[PDB]
Amino acid sequence: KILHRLLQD
Amino acid sequence: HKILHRLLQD
Amino acid sequence: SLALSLTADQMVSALLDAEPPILYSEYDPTRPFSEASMMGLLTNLADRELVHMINWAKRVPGFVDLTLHDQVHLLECAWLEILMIGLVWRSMEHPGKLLFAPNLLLDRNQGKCVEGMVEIFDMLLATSSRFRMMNLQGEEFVCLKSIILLNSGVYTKDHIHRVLDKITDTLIHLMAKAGLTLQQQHQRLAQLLLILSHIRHMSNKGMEHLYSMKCKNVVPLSDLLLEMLDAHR
Amino acid sequence: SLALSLTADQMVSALLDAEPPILYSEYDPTRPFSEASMMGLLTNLADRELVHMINWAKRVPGFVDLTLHDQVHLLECAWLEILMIGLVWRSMEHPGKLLFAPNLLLDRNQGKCVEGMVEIFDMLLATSSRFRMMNLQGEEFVCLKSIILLNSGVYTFSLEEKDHIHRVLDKITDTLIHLMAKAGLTLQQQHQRLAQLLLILSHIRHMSNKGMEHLYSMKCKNVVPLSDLLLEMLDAHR
Ligand SMILES: COC(=O)CC1CCC(=C(c2ccc(O)cc2)c2ccc(O)cc2)CC1
Ligand SMILES: COC(=O)CC1CCC(=C(c2ccc(O)cc2)c2ccc(O)cc2)CC1
Repeated sequence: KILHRLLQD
Repeated sequence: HKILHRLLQD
Repeated sequence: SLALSLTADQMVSALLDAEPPILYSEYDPTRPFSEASMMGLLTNLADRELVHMINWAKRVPGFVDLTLHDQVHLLECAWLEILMIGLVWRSMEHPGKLLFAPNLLLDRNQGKCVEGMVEIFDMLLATSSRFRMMNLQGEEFVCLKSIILLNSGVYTKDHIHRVLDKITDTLIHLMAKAGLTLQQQHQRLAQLLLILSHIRHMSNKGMEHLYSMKCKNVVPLSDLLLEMLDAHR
Repeated sequence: SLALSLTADQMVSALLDAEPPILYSEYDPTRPFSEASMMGLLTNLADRELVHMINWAKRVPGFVDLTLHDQVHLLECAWLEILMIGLVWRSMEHPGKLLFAPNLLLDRNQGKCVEGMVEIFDMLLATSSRFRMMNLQGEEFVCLKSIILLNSGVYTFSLEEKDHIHRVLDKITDTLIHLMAKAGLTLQQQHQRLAQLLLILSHIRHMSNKGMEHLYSMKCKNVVPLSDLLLEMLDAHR
């Protein structure tokens, strides 16, 4: 989940 | 044409 | 155009009096639970509802002023949205249920018959629950449904936008009478119109699923419904 | 929450400061356009825009208060909507043209490269012309864009996280009205303009859905390399 990673930081 | 045509003017 | 001379109350009474009746589904079966049976009942119901919608649209203030071809475009563009907001409206006093007809009350479990129906059902139920918590009134509902009719196909026009502003004035007038403050008025107005974005979404998603039904040739839909379908492609 | 305690002006400046940059596209005016290159440029562009949108969404008031899983859902739901309203905003002062990038200015004739694209392009053009006639303000645009982010996926989630989102949405509605009141609009004009703006969102949703199903079709038609992030955004709509 790329979107999930980029949202964390 | 369309059935909708007929129903709009009846 | 006569529609612009109308007062807020004249606008409300005109819309309320133009309301289509609540049709019944085909009585009896086995309480659906098959793909062809359920889609058959829904298609039959929708086809009969379309006839009333067309006559309802002609009574919506300003719709008669449009070109016949423009009338065709707006209806072809918004017919499933109008059906859905009606279904959602009827399903208000029935939490967790979708009142397609008084003798056809469905829940999400009964949507497992058709692929992708549970998803749409959940969105419809969510909209109905949203209407309920907002305590949507009938006077507000008929304004929203008329807005959908005139707005959904306008970008695909000065008169329509003038009529749209007129309905906006009517909505505000309805809320002002309900004792809502100036802040509560524009907030509720926004809340109602944002739901229309979701009704659009459900219609788009719901439309696609009607395509795959037509290609599968599972249910004999009418030529009218087929022409309303072809227009979205 | 801090978003609920933000004044109207504080809300505007916050959204304005959080604005993502206008990215350039890889585009060679010398190179011949094909129905795989031009889609490739838009795909390459949108993919880079997504990275800025994600960080932009973080700075949208109330968005960080939400669960990470709901942040994913909202963005998966409205990413093409936000891209499109951005595109439409940039293309306002270019009648009959879509400014995908400062170096990528397209009209309907060049949209014929791809099938079904010209219908999307005309709808985008109409939305842009609509914004132009309304004389949409930047302060209003950033409000609308933030509304899309929070609203588009709120009915597809006893979490009670929905209540906070609606509370923020109401605050943004208060912001819009405050803007129109400062522009010298009468009370009737305020409610009308507000309604006019939000009805456009219904059309932007329509364009997104139609655009989405056209992105999903050419995904199966391997003619265009969709980026890994973009593919995961497409999977969300199924
Ligand atoms: C995949 O399954 C789904 O998407 C379910 C969805 C439910 C709603 C809908 C329909 C519908 C169903 C079949 C049609 O041919 C025409 C209209 C509908 C019917 C009556 C009504 O008052 C409002 C809408 C469309 C289908
Ligand atoms: C098939 O023809 C079409 O429908 C054209 C449509 C045009 C707009 C759009 C895109 C788009 C195009 C390709 C993608 O992979 C991702 C995003 C877009 C790109 C950037 C931007 O800032 C805003 C939007 C989607 C495509």
